[PDB]
Amino acid sequence: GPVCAEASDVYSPCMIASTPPAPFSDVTAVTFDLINGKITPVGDDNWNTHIYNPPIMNVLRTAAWKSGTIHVQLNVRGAGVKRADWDGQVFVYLRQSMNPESYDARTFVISQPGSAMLNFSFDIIGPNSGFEFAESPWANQTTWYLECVATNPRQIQQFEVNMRFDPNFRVAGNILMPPFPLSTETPPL
Amino acid sequence: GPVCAEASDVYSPCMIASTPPAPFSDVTAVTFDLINGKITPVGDDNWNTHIYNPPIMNVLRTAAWKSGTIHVQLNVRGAGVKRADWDGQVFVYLRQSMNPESYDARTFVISQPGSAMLNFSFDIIGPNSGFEFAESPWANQTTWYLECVATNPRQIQQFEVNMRFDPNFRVAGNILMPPFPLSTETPPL
Amino acid sequence: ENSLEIEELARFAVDEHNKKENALLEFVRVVKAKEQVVAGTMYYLTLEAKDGGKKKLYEAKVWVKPWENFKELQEFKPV
Amino acid sequence: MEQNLFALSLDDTSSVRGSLLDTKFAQTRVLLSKAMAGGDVLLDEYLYDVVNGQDFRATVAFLRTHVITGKIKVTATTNISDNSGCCLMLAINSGVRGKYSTDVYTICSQDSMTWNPGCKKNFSFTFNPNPCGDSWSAEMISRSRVRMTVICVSGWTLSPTTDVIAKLDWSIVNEKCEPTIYHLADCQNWLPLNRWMGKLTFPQGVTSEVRRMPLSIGGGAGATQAFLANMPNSWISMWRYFRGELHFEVTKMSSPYIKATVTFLIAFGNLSDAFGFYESFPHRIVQFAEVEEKCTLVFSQQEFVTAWSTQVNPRTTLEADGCPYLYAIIHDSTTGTISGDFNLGVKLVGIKDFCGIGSNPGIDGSRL
Amino acid sequence: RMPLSIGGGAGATQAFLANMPNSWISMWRYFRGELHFEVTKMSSPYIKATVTFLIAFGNLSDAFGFYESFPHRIVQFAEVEEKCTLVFSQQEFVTAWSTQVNPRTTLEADGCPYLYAIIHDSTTGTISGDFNLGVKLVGIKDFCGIGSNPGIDGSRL
Amino acid sequence: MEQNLFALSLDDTSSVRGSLLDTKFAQTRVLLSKAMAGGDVLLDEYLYDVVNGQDFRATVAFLRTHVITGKIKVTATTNISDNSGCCLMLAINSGVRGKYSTDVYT
Repeated sequence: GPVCAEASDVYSPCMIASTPPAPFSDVTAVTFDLINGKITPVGDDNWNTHIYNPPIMNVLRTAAWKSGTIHVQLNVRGAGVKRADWDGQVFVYLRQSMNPESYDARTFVISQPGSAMLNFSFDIIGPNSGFEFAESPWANQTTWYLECVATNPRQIQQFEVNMRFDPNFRVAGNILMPPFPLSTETPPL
Repeated sequence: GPVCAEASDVYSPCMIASTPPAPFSDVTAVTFDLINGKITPVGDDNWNTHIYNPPIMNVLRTAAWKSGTIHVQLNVRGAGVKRADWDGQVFVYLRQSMNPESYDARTFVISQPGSAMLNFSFDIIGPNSGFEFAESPWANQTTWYLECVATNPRQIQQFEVNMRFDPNFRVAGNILMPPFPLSTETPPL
Repeated sequence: ENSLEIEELARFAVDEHNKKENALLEFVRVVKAKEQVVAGTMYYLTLEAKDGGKKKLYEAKVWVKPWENFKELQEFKPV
Repeated sequence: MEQNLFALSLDDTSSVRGSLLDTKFAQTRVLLSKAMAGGDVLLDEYLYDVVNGQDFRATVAFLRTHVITGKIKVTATTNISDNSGCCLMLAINSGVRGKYSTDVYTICSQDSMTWNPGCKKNFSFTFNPNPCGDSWSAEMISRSRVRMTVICVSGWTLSPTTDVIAKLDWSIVNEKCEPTIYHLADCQNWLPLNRWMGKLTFPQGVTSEVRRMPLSIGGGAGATQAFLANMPNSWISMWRYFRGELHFEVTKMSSPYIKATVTFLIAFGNLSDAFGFYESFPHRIVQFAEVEEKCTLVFSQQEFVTAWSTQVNPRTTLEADGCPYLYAIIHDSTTGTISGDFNLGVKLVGIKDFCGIGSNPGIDGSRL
Repeated sequence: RMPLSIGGGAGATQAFLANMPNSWISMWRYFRGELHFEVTKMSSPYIKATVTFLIAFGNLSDAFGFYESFPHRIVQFAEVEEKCTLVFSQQEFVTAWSTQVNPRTTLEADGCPYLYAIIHDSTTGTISGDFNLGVKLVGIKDFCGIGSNPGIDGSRL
Repeated sequence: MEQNLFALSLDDTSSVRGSLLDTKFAQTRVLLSKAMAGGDVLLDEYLYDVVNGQDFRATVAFLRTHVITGKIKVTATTNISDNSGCCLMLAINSGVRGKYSTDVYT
């Protein structure tokens, strides 16, 4: 900055996770299963989570075998907190598995006050002619999780994971999913 | 910024170094031997260091002769310190050798509050048909160190060195290493 | 060894053991089966059964005369 | 005499092959209840659990052959008197997630046969259980959790005297396993879908029966405060607008005794019922014989001016909805000596010369 | 059983050992190829045994008596012969499999292939002593490495 | 799609054939005692009772094929150190009568 680059593309919002309400001050985290569309908060912290249903998410949930790059944009709001009093940071971690033994594939570290953005990507690639069935016992294939940590949940209000397929993306096969409930984005007045 | 570029690749975390606990306020430093995977803190400062065992690190430790570019991502956390009270800075220095006579190959200088990231790269290149045996007396070959300085260790909690081979990377030959202990990343709740 | 026949014989083992010894083992599956031609066929089975909801392995010996409806549990024991 | 055992042909990695007798690997016994309803799971098990407790010629070859380059043929030898009829649908899906929907809509995508026992004595169809490669194995499909599902989409129009059974015969034929891979090219020559456009009930009588099925297919099919999803239907909703030659496959689900003649046409939602001039539009008449059960409507590029939207807002009425519908109109009247509705199942097989425009942000809902 | 998820070293105490080439193959996530083993006799010629080798998955128990349904290779050694090369072509593997697996996965739920070594008859001899036999994966022909391993940290499966 | 089921190849009266893997139909386990004598029956069963409790590639083909024009190969993979040796004899006879002699001669 101060002059920006140029964002261009259509990224659809998949998964929001609002942070637990007052007086909960302790450090906390959440995990977005990027492929299977699930949001498991750590411990017994009452995060307020929603999974929306844009076409990207419906494909990622129903498609069995997947291949190629998906671009993510993690947005962070944002409580109305005086800039000089801000001490909140956000550590994120891409992971293959959610087991203790597995390592991170990427770490990011953000301490921008109020709000932040974080574009990254990663290639789903798998054994079966370049395709990956997420979490299949076959070949011990695994997903991609996105562990995210709010060091100060009083100041960080919510995470938000937007996604987009690169044009190289390819799926095959169907999974029988249950009926998806109609959760809608409550836009801010 | 405010709109970011786009991180893409798989960087595996190699070496963490947490900073000495209270009341230790003085300026301090640490050195990551990037190739041989060792973490020597300066003086008698009790830093809390760990070397993890992703495939990159195991190759760098066992491979004798190496050639080509490795990309590093140095992440810095990050104590919960009010942004207007932050005075901590981070000087880093690539070096060939750790002797007083040798000069730096690169210096970076960061004073971003809370947290920071720093991507750079460097090419391992050596005498023996472009290959470098790290720290061999032959041809007085040398490693690459990464000296890092926390001016305020109360505010800087920890360093973290992630790494990735460029596709041009090449090794040859084996070294008999001792058994690597199983240290695992303690992920933050 | 036809796996369908062996599955039925393994269930018969657990059922006969339950009748004979007043037990309530819950059949899970066959692990191993040996057929040995004799006067009829003798079967040596290795199988999983739940005791108190706890999976355990058992050996069973089952004698069949295929020309009659004769099936006889000769022995049944944990391995 | 002695021989060198290392050099024998015991590492034979051939696929399973031969006649249909020597490639059969399982038979399965489905029970059809005397009084079964629509949307009724008859069988639902993993495709590998089919082969448990089996002793056919290729059963052990199937389990132990590491690679199989041939497809799986399944044939179903179920029959019933012409008097009655129903509609069964067998269908293979690459996996599951807990508490799943078994509505015909959800299932049909991917690989399926649909047949009416009343008309067709038997029905066979081949498929590849690994949809993104030339090969597969028994160990692949056991651990991948490939799921076979038989469903009754329309009940018996006249119930039989007793319960019925459908014998499925699982074999391995020797066709090449070709993969079906969806991708994000804007222009594609053939985008298969197998999208269940809907079951059309027409009651017996005299009234103007008209049924609209919207061609804004994307964004799933409805439920309670919920919606269902195939993959291919979710895939087409990646794009905002689209067009192409649409290849429907309309199928009889009632018995041959319930007779009716059906006009199909493309047209827009504003047209009311009791508008008596549907045959001004270009249309296609569909009479079924006793024996015929299946008929393919195609609608060329001349039926559509522009592309239309993949999804529409749920609250748009028929009055203000500018995407095309597929009308299905009774040309005469639904008749028969026996009581029962004239059921009819439409299935968008695929879009030829598909052209997908733009990039859908998405809508969230289903019907229009 | 010897697992073909070879990557991430071999075990020790709370530790693991590493070659370079084995650490190198674990750079990739999934892989495949013609595997060229080199099985060697380590006991004397007097201890005699016949050994079937085959690729198969972990679920198969011991006391499952139909291993020769799978494609396999028999290995008898003469007095003078000491070394024999098993090759397993591309038709033995459907897809690629993972280089590393989590240590806590049991044999029941582990979808990578193993290399079984099964005694075809019985271990015999006039003199006492075990029938030792050393298997060494020499190399992978037509190697195809997929993806990019974040890593796992452990060894055996 | 439908097909005429009467005209399929389900009345295939081929013999069993293929590689040695796909024609294997049973394996048998004979126990040789540490101290065995001469004139000592190790195994003695009907040739059809060999195939009971078996699950090899040609086991079901063998039982169900009405005619087999091929011979039966049997191979015996038993070994022992050159130091020792014995003499086994496997042998097939078209039938029996009660309380039979199992002398090598017979």
